[PDB]
This record gives sequence, C-alpha cells and structure tokens, in this order.
Amino acid sequence: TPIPEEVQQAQTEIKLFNKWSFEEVEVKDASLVDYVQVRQPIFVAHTAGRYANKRFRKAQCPIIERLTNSLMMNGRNNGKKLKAVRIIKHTLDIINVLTDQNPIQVVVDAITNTGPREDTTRVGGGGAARRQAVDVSPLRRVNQAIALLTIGAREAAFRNIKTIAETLAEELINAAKGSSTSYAIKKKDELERVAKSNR
Amino acid sequence: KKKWSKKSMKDRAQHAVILDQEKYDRILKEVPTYRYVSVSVLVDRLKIGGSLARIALRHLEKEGIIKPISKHSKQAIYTRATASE
Amino acid sequence: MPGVSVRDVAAQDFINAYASFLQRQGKLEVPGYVDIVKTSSGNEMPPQDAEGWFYKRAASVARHIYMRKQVGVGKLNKLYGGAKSRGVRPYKHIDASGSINRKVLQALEKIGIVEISPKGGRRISENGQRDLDRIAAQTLEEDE
Amino acid sequence: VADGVFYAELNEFFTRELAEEGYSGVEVRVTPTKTEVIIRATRTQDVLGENGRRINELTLLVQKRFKYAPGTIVLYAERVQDRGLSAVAQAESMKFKLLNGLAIRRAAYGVVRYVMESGAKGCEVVVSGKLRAARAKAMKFADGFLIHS
Amino acid sequence: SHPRRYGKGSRQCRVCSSHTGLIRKYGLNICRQCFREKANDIGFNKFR
Amino acid sequence: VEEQEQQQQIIKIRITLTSTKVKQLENVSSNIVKNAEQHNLVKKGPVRLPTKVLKISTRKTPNGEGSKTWETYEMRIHKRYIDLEAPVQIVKRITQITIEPGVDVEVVVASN
Amino acid sequence: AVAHVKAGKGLIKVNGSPITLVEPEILRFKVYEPLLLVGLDKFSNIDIRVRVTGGGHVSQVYAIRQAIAKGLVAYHQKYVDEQSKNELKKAFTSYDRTLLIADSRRPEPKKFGGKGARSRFQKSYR
Amino acid sequence: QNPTHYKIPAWFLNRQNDITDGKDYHTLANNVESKLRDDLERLKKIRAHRGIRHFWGLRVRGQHTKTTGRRRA
RNA sequence: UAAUUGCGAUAACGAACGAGACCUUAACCUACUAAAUAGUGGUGCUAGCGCUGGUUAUCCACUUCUUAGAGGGACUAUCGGUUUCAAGCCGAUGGAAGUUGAGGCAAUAACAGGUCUGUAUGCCCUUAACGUUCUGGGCGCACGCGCGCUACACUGACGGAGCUUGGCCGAGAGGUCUUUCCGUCGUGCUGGGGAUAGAGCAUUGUAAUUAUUGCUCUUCAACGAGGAAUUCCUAGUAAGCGCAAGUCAUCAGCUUGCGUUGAUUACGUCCUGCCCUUUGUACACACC
Repeated sequence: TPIPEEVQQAQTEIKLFNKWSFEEVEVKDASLVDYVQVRQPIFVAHTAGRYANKRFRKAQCPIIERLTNSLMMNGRNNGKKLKAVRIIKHTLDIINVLTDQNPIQVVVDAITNTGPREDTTRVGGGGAARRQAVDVSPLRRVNQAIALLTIGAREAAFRNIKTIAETLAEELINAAKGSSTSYAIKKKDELERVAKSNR
Repeated sequence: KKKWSKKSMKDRAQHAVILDQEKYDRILKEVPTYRYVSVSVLVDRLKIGGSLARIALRHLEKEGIIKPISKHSKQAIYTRATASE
Repeated sequence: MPGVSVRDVAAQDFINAYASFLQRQGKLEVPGYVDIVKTSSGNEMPPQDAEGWFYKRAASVARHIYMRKQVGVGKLNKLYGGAKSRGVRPYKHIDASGSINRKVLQALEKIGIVEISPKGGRRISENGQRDLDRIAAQTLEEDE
Repeated sequence: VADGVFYAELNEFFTRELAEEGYSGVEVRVTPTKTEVIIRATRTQDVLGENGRRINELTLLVQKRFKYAPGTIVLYAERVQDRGLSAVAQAESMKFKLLNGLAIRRAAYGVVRYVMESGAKGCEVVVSGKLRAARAKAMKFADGFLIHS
Repeated sequence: SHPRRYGKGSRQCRVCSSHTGLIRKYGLNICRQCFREKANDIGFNKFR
Repeated sequence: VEEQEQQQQIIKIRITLTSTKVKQLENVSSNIVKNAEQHNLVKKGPVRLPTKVLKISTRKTPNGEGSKTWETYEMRIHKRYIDLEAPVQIVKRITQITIEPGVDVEVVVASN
Repeated sequence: AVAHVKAGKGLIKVNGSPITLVEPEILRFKVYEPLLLVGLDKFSNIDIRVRVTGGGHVSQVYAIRQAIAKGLVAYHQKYVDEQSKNELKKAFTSYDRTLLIADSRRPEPKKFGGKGARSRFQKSYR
Repeated sequence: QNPTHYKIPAWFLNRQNDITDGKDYHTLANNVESKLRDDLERLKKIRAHRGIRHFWGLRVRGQHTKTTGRRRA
C-alpha cells in the first residue's frame, strides 16, 4: 500500500526538474536544430565520452547540461555543482515567470541569436598577420553562445547587487528578445561585423 | 566612492517607503506586466534592497494580495494574483 | 510513521520542530562561558535564543543520537566542526569545540537524558528516546 | 611492521659479515632461537673446526643484535649447485685477479666464457674505467641473452 | 675526565656517518635507499 | 573462547597461528599443509584466513643532485595469514611444531 | 521469502537491495526515502520505475547506501530492482531494455606520478 | 567602556612599575591606541630587544627578506 | 604502427637488445573455491500508534565488503564494408576496444653533466693536526631571482547547524582521579585581508631573544584579480578541499602517498624538443 511521491496520477510523466517539457521546444534554425539534441532529456546530468569525431554530426549534447557546467566554471574558481544546479533550477523558473513560456524554449532562442554566422581567426602568413574570416562549426556556435551568455551573467553579478540566477535569466531573456543590452548578442553582432568586413 | 541609497532598515521603519509607496508602486505595479517575477529579479529592477523587499512581500502575503513559493537562498517566486480554477 | 520518523526525516525540519519542545526545559544555563568567542571568529550568542548556539546543539545531538550512538564528548565536537590544516596564512575556522560540547552534555545529564559509559561514550536512555519519539508524533502530521 | 622489523635488521648484518671473505653465499632461515645459516662454501673450513669456537662463532655472531633468546645455535655445511645465481666467490674470483693483475680485457672475456659454457643464457661483465690508469672509458661486453630489465 | 652531555636526538646507521635519517628500520636517509633494495624487511622488492 | 574437547578435560584451546612472508607463492603452500593435519588428527579445524595488507611505499629522489623528475621506484606489499584450529590438543601442537616448512615464513605459536 | 540481489554499481557507493514484495514504501539507510532525501530532483530519478511501469504495489525496495558524496549513488540502486524482476517475468524483459540504464565511468581516482603537483601536473617553470 | 557584571581593576602588589597589564584594558579605543605609544617608550627604558628595535626602527619580529616590504616604504 | 612493431619486397640469411608480451594495479565481473574480519537475517530492551523502525546479544548462514586463487582477460574466429596485398578506417554485443589506461620492467654510449658534504678508493694537506669533546652564536639584508602560501571577496565573508580516549574539568593552548539549512552580510579596500607592532600565558627543551609552535588581546599593512611575460594539462586528467605517512626534542612544508570535489580544449605538426631517409658540408671537444 502506497504512500509515495506526489506527481500526477499518471500519464506520460514530464520530468526535467519535474516541472517542464522538452519536446515542445523548437529550434527554428534548420542547421542548428540538428546539433541540438532534445530527443529525451530530463535534468539530472551525466558524462559520456562520445569522442571528438569530425565532419559529420559529432556527438550527443543536452543544451541544459552545457549551461549548468559553464556556470560552475566561468568564473573564475571555486564553484560547486550542488550550488550550480541550484541556481539554474531557480533560473529556469525565473525565465518562465518572466516570459510565460517554457524555459528550454527561451534558452534555445537565446543561444540561436547569440551564435554568430562567422568568426575571425588570426593567421600569420608571409610577413604579416591577417584575419580572413573563419568557419563557425555548428557545436562551436553553441559553445561560444553559452560561454558568452555565461560571462555576461557573471559580469553583472559581480558588479551589481543581484544573485546569479536573476543575472543569468536577465542576460538570457535579453538575448532571447534580440536586445543589445545583453552581453551575448552584443558580442555576436561584433564578431559577425568583424568577420564579414575582414575579407 | 559613488554613493548610496535605498539602504534599509531605517527607511523601512520610517513611513516613507513602508506605508504605501513601495509596496503599491514597486511590488504591485510590476505584477500586471508579469504574473510572476522572482524575488531577486524584482530586487534588482525596482532598486529596492533584498531585505527591504522581503518584509514588504511578507506584509503583502498576510493580506493575501500576493502569494510566494520558496527556495533556500531566500530566493523563490513572487506572484500576485490568480484565477478561477 | 511517527517513531520511525525520529529516524527518518530530513534533519532540519526535525531540529526546527524539536527546538520548541526543548524550550520548555528549566535548564539551559549558559553561565558566561559563551561570551568570549566560542568558535572560529564571529561566534557570539544573541541570535542564539530561537535555535542558536546552544539550543540547536542540544536538539539535533539528540536527533543524531537516536540513529547512531555511542558517542562521547569527542565525537560531538567535530561532527559539526572543522580545524583544517592551514596553508599557514588561513584559518578557515577554529571550531574549538571542547567548551561547547561540555555545556550541552552537562544539561542533559541533569534532566536524565544521557548516560555515561566507562569505555563506550554517551548512550541514550529510556527517558531520552521517550521525549524524542513522543514529540515526533506531532511532527509528521504538519509535514504532510 | 614489527615482525618485518625483526626481518629488517637481520639480512644486512648477514651481508656485512658475509662480504669480502673467500666463501660462497648465505641464506638464513629463522626458527625460534636458532638460525639455520647455510653457507655454500669450500672455505667453510675457516668458519668451522668443531667444538673449539669457530663454527659457532660467525653464527652466534648473528645472536646479539635484534634476535634472540638464551640458547645455542646450529650451522649446516653445504655444497654449491652452480655458482652463478648466488655466491660471493663469483664476485671474489674476479676481485683476486683484479688485485695484482692480468690483462683486464682478458679477465672480462674469460669470466663470461666459463659461465656461458655452463649454459647461463647470458652473462654480462662490466669493468670500471681507469684501464691502464688512464681516464674513465668504462666498459661493457656481454655475450648471449641476459636481461636484468 | 669529568662528564658531559647534550645533543641527544635520533639515530642513524653505523654503515653511514650522517645524523639525519629515518628511524623505523634504523638507518640514515640514503642508507635506507641502499637498504630498500634489500628486503630484510617484509616488503620492498622493488619497484612500486 | 575455548573450544571444548579428556586429559583431565582440555582447558587450553586459544591458538592463533600468524604466518607472515615475503613471497605469496611459498607461503600458501605451507599454509595448505596446516589445514590438512587438523582434519586427520581427530577433529577438524578451519582453513586459511588472509586479512589485510601492510604497505610502506616510500618515495625518494635518488639522488643526483638534482633529480627533479623521474624517481626510481620501490614497493612493499605484504600479507598476514591467520590460521586457527577448532581444537588445540597436545598432539596437535607437537606435529605442527616438529615439521614446519617455513623458509622465510615466520610462524609464531601464540598464546594461552 | 523472496530476496533477489544482483548488484550493479557504477560510480562509488554500494547498494545492496533485498526485496520482499509488498507495498511501495522505500527505505534508504533503512530510513524513509522522500523524507531523507530532500535535496532532490535527482532523487525522484529512482522513483520513476516504481511508478511508470503500472506496477506500484509489487516493490518494497530496501536499499542501503553507505559512503561517498551524495550524487554518485543513484545509478547503482536502480539496477538491482530491474534485474530481479527480469528473472521472474521474462516478458517484462522490455522494462530493463526500454527504461535505459548503464554506465558508471568506473575510473576512480587515477595514479600519482611524482613531481606532478597533484599527479602529472608537472609545475611550472621555464 | 565598562559594564555591570564584568569589570577589571588593576591589582598586584607594588611595584613592578612599567609596563604592567592594568588587567587587560577594554578600555579599548583611544586608551588602547595611546597606551601602546607609552608601552613602546616603556619597552625602550626596559632595554628590551623589543625596545632596541623600537629604537632601530626596523620590522619588529624579524620578517623574511627574500622578498617583501616594497609597498610599505 | 608509440614501436627495424609486424608484413610485403630486397645481395642476403640470420642473431642480441630496447619496445611489446612479461609483472604491477586503478579499473572490472563474479556468478564462484576458500575463510572470517564485516554486511545481512532470528532474539531481547522499547517508541510510534513483533504492525513500523533503533540498539546490542550468541562464531547460526550465504555475500557485493575482505582477501588468496580461480576462471571470465574482450578480441575484427564472431555478424560487417570498397579493396596489389598483410593492413588501415568506423561499428555490434559487452563492462572497456586492436596503441583497453598509467608509464612505474626503459637499449648501449655519450655530457670531463652532477655528487669527494646523500657512498667507498687513488693521492697531497698531513700525522698524540682541516684530531678531539663541546659551549654559546650565526641559515642580518638599501636590491635580483626562483619555487611555494594566502588574498583581492557571493561560485564569498560569520556564526550554528548536516599513539589515542572514556569523563569530571578549561579563554585558547590544556591538567587528570582514571581505561549542506539559516541569524548575519549589502558587493563594503569593509562584517574583505591578515601583514606588522606591543604587552602577557602554556608546552616542547637546559635554554625560545638574532632562530619554537599554539595566542588571550589589541594594532588593523600592502593588495580593487596582476605588466614586458610563463608553466602544464588530452576526462576522474587540468584546477580546487583536506588528511596521514616520513621529516621531527621543536619547526613555517619539504618531499610524499591515500581519498574527497570536479572542468574545458584534444583537429594536427599549421615557436620548441625528436625520428628516420634525403643532399650539401670548408665543421669534427662539433653553429657557443
């Protein structure tokens, strides 16, 4: 005889903190969508050493997993995962609360906007150093997107009287709505400015 | 330094922010744009202190005008209103 | 469900519930020892009154005891506390905890809660489990 | 630890007495208050010699350090089963030629030559630099297999 | 003729003449490396 | 405490036999023999119990000087083999002591 | 009685589960599961498979977790309950298969070469 | 500056004269800061090393010299 | 291909040796043969209100713990692909893939490397002296260089909460009759940081002052994340929290191992070290 966990007395049970659904989330960009896996996550975590393999579609990824991990990290020093998950658990809820839309969908929207079209590697050749503009490679767009969004959130927390979760929500929403106030979009638009020009 | 105000508790005690102005303007006015907003986002936008927003939320809670939920870092969400369900 | 709940709730909701019951005991004499700095560097007592210094230290120790046992003055002291080797610029903390432990343990002896071994440490009595378990009865109903 | 400590004093003290001496190799096996002390020596005559003192004396020589007990001891004489795998004579015979001399290059070749005839699979001799009192060349020379490592 | 003392302290082999050393076994800290090959003690044969 | 078995009633039994060697291969074999003897004798004792490990692994710069990587490398594992009998007769003590295969195996009869 | 213990593991912590089938109450350290464990979203992970399956009352899971870092644990506990059933119903084979499971990593802490500051982490100068 | 249940009066037989302890002055603030100024001259009239260093002018309790003190002066 | 590693050719046919295999073990699997340190079940003492669980009990069993062995070693027999040919490349299953992972078994010979003071031997100084046994004192420092240790502050800072004792008893340090939640923080050169200073107290020791450690207490120092610039690291690794061993009468942490926390990038050779072939060479203790 029961007692047990309270959820719904069931159906298919949506997990992802038990709060939100992943399947509804659309990646508009046809190119981008392929790399971004959301055919069947939750939020628990996991490593798996998928290996670098190149050219064709490389590995599995969860967007969320990447976002928590960047936060613990950047930065700099001395961040633990129990706090790092916690801040996101709350951040997702702040984001949902601001938008009235699925937090994963906003995360997607942020990342797709912040991920530039083109970049600007620095090559020495002959007697001088040129930038000819360089590939984006679809995971690297994603990685850069998250990193940029993540530095911005940190920068705000440090400077202003705000906990991370809100700085992270704010920076993400702002990117997710195409406003230059976010660090992440401002750098995207710069990086694509420089890459187009330097050709 | 630059300087420096909202600043609490002494402003909290005196009438100027506690009475009406802060609870009605800041907390209550924000809510019609977003049904819920987090206690900490709400701190930062309003420019109101975390401690300062916290008692105001609590008065409002008693009233039944707002309803909080929780989380440990005295973060949570703040909601006003809501319904027929 | 309740008795077993002494053992099986998350410690805090147990300690918070329990501390109000403790509050009733007559004892709770601190006599001025606490006042210097009991622990690392910002440890004083005025936040102590609700579930402080002293009162959580008792309430919980009792929560700990049920599950575990046997114990002693030593066992208690760092249970809570640090005193990590130092890269020699530090402290993190100095937890003393030699005075602290002694004060908590003393009160308990007067009421009759805790008993003293020759080799073993601190054991719980028939008296000690009774109060813990009986209060636990109230706790579970509130929670669910 | 401490049983090993008993162990931990005893062989090095066997090594230091069993050094330069003309003899051949020393196992020690320790029961309660006796040390077996098997020597594989021809020159076991010098250590032995019945009642007297001699036979006892190198063994009783074990007795003092760390080990053990009011008691007498025992010693057993033994033969050799092929000198190469352990001895002291294997070391010493080259040492006795390296005193007054002979051709050094010949001594290196010769010593390898005996044991390799006796099978060995490998023997390697190395001889210090300062040959003819010159610099230090240092010299190797090995025949067969032979593998320390 | 009278007597004397003071500069007591730890131990070292005879086999090596230096004071500084490791106590458990009873020789000095290189004498110990020479000894480590030997084995003598339960343990050390070699290598890691 | 005393595993009771005549002789004016045996009130002796408490043996602990602790066998400590350098080589595992050699130790095992000696150990095996102890177990068989108990069984033959009249009443059967228990088999080999081998518990836990003694390490000194001590990490030392050779030395040059300088030796600043790449140290040369040295391991003590060893092992303690603890064999009871269920019954300690007089006959049992004698057969085991008289014929003892220890070479490097250091076997201490201990203690009433 | 009924007691099937087939012991998984993957990451540190040892979960032995001897399962006597009755009511779906669950113990961990022999202490009730939702109440201790608290500090959760990842705890409810376990809880899926004593719900979604459509068998609720078929498992009193008795699980004893002893020893490491609260997180590592979760994978081990699950395997044992799934293998046991797979023996009896071999038809509910598509319950192990379809609800995922497995890895571990297994590679717990790595060797210490000298001079590396933590272990291979050479230090630090030209 | 001084409370009800706690209090500290200087006691001892006479002398030692200087410096003394005054039974742990609290009394902190000006009286502490202005106390050490005297305590230093007193420590000099002592002939302490601690007093000679006060006269020498150097880092008191012998700091390391491999590096340091570059902001200080 | 890490590998004259192995194959296919070849004026060669062999052959050693390093590599690999070998051992070690962190991983492992264990279903088991072995035994119990221990895990787990059955008592008995209660508490909720043998029903649900806590405790210890008697050598009563089997087992993940234990450990010694065994066997499972995992690899392109085995399902697979175009293809001089042997192959490479990628994939199933599994618990990891052809170098399963460490470099710890690392070749000879060199560099007048380095050690005469971590370990002896020539040979001079010299020889009842650079014997001798000490006692007292030295490892100060206008500046450079090195390693290391702590900070600048919210992923924080504070307090409380998740050779070794029992226990009366102590500001800390001690002596013995005696075997991760929540008050607090307001992003403040501060509740940051602990530098330096000064008085005074216990222990180690004969002594603590240049040369103990712990500090009650109080001075409250620079430093706002670090130039020109550097070092490693290829997933339990970088980086971070601590602990015990050795050191050791004392001693900053040395050096050193166990666990615990836990990330990012890993294409390639696109300044530096190297390998084999290649040509040229006026060099040959060798582009210093």
